[PDB]
Amino acid sequence: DAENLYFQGNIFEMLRIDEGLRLKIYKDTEGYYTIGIGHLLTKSPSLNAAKSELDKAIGRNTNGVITKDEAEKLFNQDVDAAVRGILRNAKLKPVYDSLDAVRRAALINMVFQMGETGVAGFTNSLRMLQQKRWDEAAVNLAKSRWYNQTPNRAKRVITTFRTGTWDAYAADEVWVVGMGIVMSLIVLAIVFGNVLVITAIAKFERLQTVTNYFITSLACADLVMGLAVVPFGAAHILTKTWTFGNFWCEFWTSIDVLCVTASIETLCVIAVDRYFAITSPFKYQSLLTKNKARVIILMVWIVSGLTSFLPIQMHWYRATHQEAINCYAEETCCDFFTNQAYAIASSIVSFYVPLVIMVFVYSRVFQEAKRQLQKFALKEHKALKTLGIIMGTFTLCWLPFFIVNIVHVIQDNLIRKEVYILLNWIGYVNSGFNPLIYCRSPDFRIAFQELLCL
Amino acid sequence: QVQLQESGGGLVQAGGSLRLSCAASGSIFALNIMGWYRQAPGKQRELVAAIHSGGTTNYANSVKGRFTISRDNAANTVYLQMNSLKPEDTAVYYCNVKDFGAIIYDYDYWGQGTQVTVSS
Ligand SMILES: CNC[C@H](O)c1ccc(O)c(O)c1
Ligand code: NA
Ligand code: NA
Repeated sequence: DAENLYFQGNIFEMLRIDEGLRLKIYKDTEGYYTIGIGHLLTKSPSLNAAKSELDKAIGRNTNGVITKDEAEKLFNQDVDAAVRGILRNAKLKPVYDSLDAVRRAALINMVFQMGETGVAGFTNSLRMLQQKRWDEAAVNLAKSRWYNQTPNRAKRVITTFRTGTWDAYAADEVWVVGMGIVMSLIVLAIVFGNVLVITAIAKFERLQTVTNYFITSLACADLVMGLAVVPFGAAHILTKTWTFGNFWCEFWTSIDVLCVTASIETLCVIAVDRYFAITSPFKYQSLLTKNKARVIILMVWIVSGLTSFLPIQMHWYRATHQEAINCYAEETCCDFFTNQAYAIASSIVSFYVPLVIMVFVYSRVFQEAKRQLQKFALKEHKALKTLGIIMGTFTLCWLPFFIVNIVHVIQDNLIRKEVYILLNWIGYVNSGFNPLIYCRSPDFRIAFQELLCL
Repeated sequence: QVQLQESGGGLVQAGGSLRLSCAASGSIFALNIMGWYRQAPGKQRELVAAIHSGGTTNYANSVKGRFTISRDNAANTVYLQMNSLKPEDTAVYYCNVKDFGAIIYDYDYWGQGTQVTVSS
């Protein structure tokens, strides 16, 4: 058919969108134990029975967890069984034959979902599909229990029956590239911004201050963030898999943790630095030298490395559950599986402690500003808005993740992986947000204008 | 968009006393460093004496023990007491305000500058 363009009209992709790939046994909207791609194991409330049926179907001891290959095999087996079920039935086949490829895919979808007999139960709907009355069949199918139990999927399939096209499912492909370009813009913004900052601090001599040393550290963390973590992550997300190996997977993960930790902790160091610089400027200028600041930076990077590369490369961060073992064994898998200890410890070190210290410090600033040797001016309002942005951005970017990161481990996930990755990236854009917050000094402005000759 | 009114400078005999003064007209952030800098004939701009909004002060190594900086209570006015003046103190004195309203960095406000001449 000379069709090698993305998204070909078929039953497989339709069902992948409707069901969704999951390797571990889960419960559907009804409550039955499902696995893979909409593969019903048993109607038995016992999970052990589901494991028995699963092991019987696959052909080995799966422990409730299967691989991608087995999932696809089960998928094709169930689709083929659905088709054969349609051809074997006396109510489905006369309808199935008098249907175009798309509507055929819709019928195969229904049979795939609720079995042969159940779909054969739709006397009126099939009687209308056979007479090519798509709208009446749509309205009628919109009055079933199937539409009441799974309204969204029912709406999509019914729409597919009505229009006869793939308009109900074609709206996803556009979303894929639609977020792809966003990822591109993210990488570009981060890299450009941080390279600009680092170059500005490095080249000019008027920007050689301790605060700007901390800014240099932060900008380096965000730079390695935008050059390594973000692009490889984008490639991992878009291509649905991982094509670099387990070693580079755990290495990329190490860079992830290291960069995030270093970034946040450096933000904390900046907060404290500015507190001492504003509250007690003379002691700040006398005590904190460039060497002391360098030692501080070294300490931050060491602590960051101790919570990233060390546990990860020593497999200490690794989990014990079956899916984690499979993913660690799988070369194409690079999902983020950890145990309670590592998740909690890393969350505390990387995010929570710097969060607490920063909140306390800025609160100390706002508090001590009101007890100086002094008319409700507007400068204090502007400063309050400034710190509101400084802390507000950081919070809004990294708080949703580390909370979820601590919730996703305390109990087996009711939190979708989509949300996990999404919030992780909401944390990722903070690296690009930082140069627009910590580099608004007049010297930084002039430097930025001179660097690109605007 | 605030202003700095400097006053007090002038000619003075060697060993005589002089009183500088800077008045900050406008809205300045509560946390600031109000001080005095100077430019000697053929020398770079040097810090004379700065005072923080928290009362604490800071003097140069050539004025410590001779110069004493203080500030007003509510009008944000800084007075610089210059006792036992020397011919090397003959310079151009600028009033200065380090504002911390940006928290991350500091906004600088400068005065028009006053001339001080010590008769050698
Ligand atoms: C794969 N994404 C990891 C995430 O960015 C992440 C970063 C730092 C951490 O401490 C952590 O527990 C998770
Ligand atoms: Na092909
Ligand atoms: Na792997």
